[PDB]
Amino acid sequence: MKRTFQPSVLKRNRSHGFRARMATKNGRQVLARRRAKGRARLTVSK
Amino acid sequence: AVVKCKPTSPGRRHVVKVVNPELHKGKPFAPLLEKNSKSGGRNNNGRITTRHIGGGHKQAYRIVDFKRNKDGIPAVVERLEYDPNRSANIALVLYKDGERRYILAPKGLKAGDQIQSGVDAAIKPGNTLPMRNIPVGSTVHNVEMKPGKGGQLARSAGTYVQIVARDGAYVTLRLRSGEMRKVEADCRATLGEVGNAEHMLRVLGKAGAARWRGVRPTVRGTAMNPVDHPHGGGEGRNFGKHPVTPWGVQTKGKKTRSNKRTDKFIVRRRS
RNA sequence: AGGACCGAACCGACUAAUGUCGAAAAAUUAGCGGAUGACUUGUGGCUGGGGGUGAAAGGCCAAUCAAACCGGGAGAUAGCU
RNA sequence: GCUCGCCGGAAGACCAAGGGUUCCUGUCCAACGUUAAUCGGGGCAGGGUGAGUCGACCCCUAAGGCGAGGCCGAAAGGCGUAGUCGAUGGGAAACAGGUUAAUAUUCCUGUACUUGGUGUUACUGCGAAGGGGGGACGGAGAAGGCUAUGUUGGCCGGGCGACGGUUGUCCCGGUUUAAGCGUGUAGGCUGGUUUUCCAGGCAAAUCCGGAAAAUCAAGGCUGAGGCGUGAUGACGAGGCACUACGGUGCUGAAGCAACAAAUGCCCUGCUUCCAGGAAAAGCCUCUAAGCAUCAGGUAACAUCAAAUCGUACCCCAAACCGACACAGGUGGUCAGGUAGAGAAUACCAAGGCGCUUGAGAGAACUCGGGUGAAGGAACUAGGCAAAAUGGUGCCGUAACUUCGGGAGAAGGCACGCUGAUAUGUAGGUGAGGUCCCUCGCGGAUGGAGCUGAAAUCAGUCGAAGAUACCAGCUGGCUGCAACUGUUUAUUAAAAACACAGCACUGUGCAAACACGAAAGUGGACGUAUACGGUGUGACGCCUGCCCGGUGCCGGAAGGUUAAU
RNA sequence: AAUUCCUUGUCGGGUAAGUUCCGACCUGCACGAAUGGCGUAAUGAUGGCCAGGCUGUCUCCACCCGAGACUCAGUGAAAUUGAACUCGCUGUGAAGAUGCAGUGUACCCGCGGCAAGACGGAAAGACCCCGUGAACCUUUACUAUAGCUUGACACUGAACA
RNA sequence: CUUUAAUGUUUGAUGUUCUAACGUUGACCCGUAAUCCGGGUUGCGGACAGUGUCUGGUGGGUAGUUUGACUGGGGCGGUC
Repeated sequence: MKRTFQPSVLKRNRSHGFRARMATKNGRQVLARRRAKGRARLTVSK
Repeated sequence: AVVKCKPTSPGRRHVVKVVNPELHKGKPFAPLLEKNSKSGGRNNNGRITTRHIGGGHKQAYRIVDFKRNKDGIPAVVERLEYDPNRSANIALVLYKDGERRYILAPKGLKAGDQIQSGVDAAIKPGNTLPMRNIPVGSTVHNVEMKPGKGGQLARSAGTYVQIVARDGAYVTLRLRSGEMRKVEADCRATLGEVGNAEHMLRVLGKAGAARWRGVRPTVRGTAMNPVDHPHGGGEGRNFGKHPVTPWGVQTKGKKTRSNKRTDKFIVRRRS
C-alpha cells in the first residue's frame, strides 16, 4: 500500500535545501554543526 | 417568489427557492469586478480563528459604492444583478455623464427609475442625501456612522432604519435590533428599505446546501471528549455544567459588550 | 430537475474463507457500499508539540500520539529486580 | 524453428513524477539471480542521447513566500507597504516519409512556418510604469453538422486448394497519404455607417463610455469538416538479385465509392439553472511629458539571428515507493473486430508473455473447486457459508403514504433458427436526372444504390432457445436513527458524529469572538433577514409544575471590606 | 421498554414444544416532554423475530478435479536450547516427577502421522495488590496564575454649578 | 444632648461647558506611478477612553502537587 515516502525533488529542496536553511537563524545554526563533524553530503542536494 | 418544491427525492422535499424574474441572467459588468479569496477562516498567523468557515463556491467581488460621491448628477438604473457577497440585490446604475457604478437596490426600485445624490434631490426611494435634510420620521438605509466614511447600518436584505429625532447636532436612529443610537447629523443615508425582502424565507432542505455556501459542520460541545471542550466527558449523554464557550466563557446569557468609548452615542440596548 | 435509480472505471471496506516465522509490519480471493456530488484525484502552498487539525474516535500529525521526533540537562531518580 | 497456452480499456503502446546508464554491443560466470546457466537489469571494455518550432530557460501572474524603508517586540525576532519571487495556469512558430546494433517532430529528403535584429525602399506623427478594449472563464442538459475510424462493395495482385466438394453469388492480402497554402461552407454572435457635443476613464486623448441627430438596412467577427494544391511525389502488396544466409540492394499494381460512427471536433458555442462561477502579461487602440530637421510608425524587399539546458532507458514496474528481481502503491494520453445498451463480460487482432526450481507419485490431512440418492435448517449463538434468484418486451400489482413513493412490490406469458408478409418491410441515407441561380461548398425536386429494426404468420430441431460468460432471493411484524453522507489508517461503520429545521443568547462595527506580549490579521472588503456561541435534530402533534439551590441578569435600604 | 431488579411476571397470539418475538395489562425497583415526549411515509452492508423458495449447514458422509503434503535432484531457513545413556504405574516431595523410592515393562535406529505431556514456544501478567512510582482527566481538594474586573496615583487641563 | 434649617469650613461623590494633552481602523493633500507608515490641513471625540505601577474580587482558562496505615488479598466497616 501507499508508503510514507513519496519523493518529489522540487519539494525536497524547498524545505531541506541550502537556501531553505540559510534563510533562517536556526537553519544556519544547523550548518555550523554540520560542518563541525565534517559531513560530506552537507545538505541534501542533487 | 417563495416557491416550495416537489419531493421527487430525499432532501429536495423541504427546499424553498426564491426565484426572482427581476434579476438579470447574463454575465455581470466586467471592470467593476475583482478577485476575492476565501481564506478558509484563518488569519495571517495561519491558525483557524473562526470555526465552521471554509469550502463553498468560488465567487467574485462586485465593487459597490457606499459613499455616493456623485452629488447632483442624475442617474438611471440599468438592471439588477445577483451578488454572492451581499444578502441584498445590487443594481447597476449609469450616470448622466457616463460612469457606471453599483448600489444596493431599494424596495420599489425596478430598472427604469431615476435617482441622484445631493442636497436638492427629492425625498424619493433611492436617493442619498445628508441626514440633516431628511425629514424626521423617515425610513432610510445605508447609514454612515462617520461623515463620508461608509454607509454601514441597514445593509442586509429587507432592513431599514427609522429616523426619530433631531436635537441640533445629532439624530436618533431606531435601529433594526430595537436599539436607539445617536449619530452625527452630517452623515448620508439612502431612502427606502433595501430590496430582496424575501431572503429570510430560504430554507435549504439538504445538508450539502449549507456546504456550498461555505459553512462547514459544527460539532456540539457535548459530543467531544473533555480535553477538547469544557462540556465534554460523559459515559453517555452527560452535561452537568453551566453552558460555556469552547474557551470557558458562559454562552447562555452573559453581556460581553465592554466599550465605554461609544456608550455616549446610544440610548437603549437590546430590550 | 435530482446530496434521484441500476451499473463498470474510480473512491470505499460490511461478511466469510485464506494467510499469521505471510506474497504483504493489514494483503489476496468470492461477494459488498457510494458512483453529477457534503464526490474523487494531480502538482504546489498553509497550520506544529501543551501546539496543530478534527462531519468528534481521544482519532490523526512520516509503520511512533491521553501530549511527536532528534539533541541536550543527564550517568534524572529507582526504599525495586 | 514448429506447434500449444494466457492477457488484449491490458499482462499492449506512449509520457509526466521518480530513478540514474539499468539502453546497445563485444566479453567473462567467482559473488549476485532463492536451482542450473553458455543467459542476464551481474562483473568488465567500448559505444550510445544531435532541436529557431517538443520541453525547460523565458515574458506573465494565483494560492502563498521573502520583504528597502516602516509599525512592533527584553534579545533573537514578528507583521507588512513599494516591490520582488512562486505553475499545477495564460503567451510566437513543423509536418510527412526515410535512416542506426543504440536517437529523432532533433539527423537526412521533400514541403512549410514564427518573432526579432540589420539594411534599403515607400510613406507617415511617433511616444509611456498611464487610459480602455481584449485576454477572460461555472454546473447541467439537449442536440445538429462532422472526423478519427470501422464494415461492405468496387479495384488490384495472388490462389483454385494434403480428405468429400470448390473458376465462382469462391478464398487471401492491399486499397495509405500530413503540416501548410488557397477556398469561407454547416452553423454561432451582432443592426451597421458618417458628423457634432459632453462635468466619466486620479493628466491628456481622435480610443472607451454617454447624449442625441441623419443615413442604409446590411456589414463585420468566429467557425469543425469538405474540396483544391501539397503530391503526375512519397509510400505500397508482390517480384527481382543477392544473403556475413542477419538482412540488403533493385524495380514495384490498385490506391476508389457506399454506409455506420464516437465520450473526439465545431463548442471557450446553444438552451437552462442557481451554489453566480481566477489574475497579470503577450495582443489591439488612445494619448502624457518628450522629440517633433531627425528619431520612430507600418508596407515592401534582401540578408542576419533564434543562445543555454534537457533528449538514452524503465515508467502501473524486476529500474519508481514498499529492507527483496516482494501477489502491494502510483497521475495523464491512445483505445481495433464479433456478439453486447456498454470502456462490463467471453473469444480474438496489433502487440506481448507463459509468471527463475524442476521430475515423479496419485496415502491421510489442508486449501480451491465440481457432483450427489432420500430428507430440506433437524445445523448453529444466529440459515455464517453455500445453493438459489438474475435479461428484455407486454400484462399484472397490497397495507400504507409526506400523494413523490411503496414498486423491478408479489406474480404471470413470450424468446432458437428458417420462410412468407417484404427477391430484407417501417425508417435512415442519398446518386444520376430534372427546375431555379442573386450564377454556389447554392436551393427545389427526384428517387438509383447502400443500410435496415421490429412485428405478425407458417414451419422446424432439442430434454432444455434470456441457453455460455454476464445477471435482484422475496414477503410479513417490530426496535432505533428521518434521509445521502461521516468516523476509530491497522480487531468496533453503528443507534455514534453530522444534517436541514427549531430555540435560547451574545454582538450597533475600531462588533462580539479567536490568533498573537504587541503591531496587526481572521470575523468580513460582511452590518442584525448579519455574525458568534450553545442545546436539540426532517416532518406531524405538542412542549406540563418548580426560581429555594447553582449560574446569568437587574437593583439599591443596610451590613461588611483593599491599596491609600 | 435499548429503561423491569424481583422474572422466563400475568394474559392473548405464534410453535408438538418459544428464557427470544408480536399484542395488551400497570405492580414505572429506577420512563417522561428541546440532556426533548409520543408518533412517522420513504431510506439502512442497522438490531430482533417469522414465512416461502433454496440448498451437503445437517442427519452421515461418498466420489471426482486441480494446488501443497509424499519420493528424487538443486539450493537451503527459522523461532528455541544448563547438560541428557529423554519408559508406564502407585507413592513421596517447594504439596500435579522422563530423573527420588518401590515396582512393572522394554532389542538398536529410522520413516509417515496425530497432538495428551514436557506446568511446550512467544511476550520481566495487562487482572490483583504493593511503590510515600508516572502520566493525563475532573472538581465548590490546596497553593498559585493568564485572563476579565474594581479602586488609588500617574500620562492629565481649565471653567462652572 | 435627641433633633433638625441656615451659615462657615473640611473631606469626597456626580453632572455641564470649553480644548490645548491624548484617540481617530472620518475626509482631503504630500512623501509616491503605494489601501503600510510618516508628515500636513480640517472634522468628530476629549480630559473620557486606553496604558503603566499598586490593590480587592473572579478565575479548572492554565500549571505544580496532595489524596495515610493496620488489615487473614484489597475495598467497604472498625480502629490508631
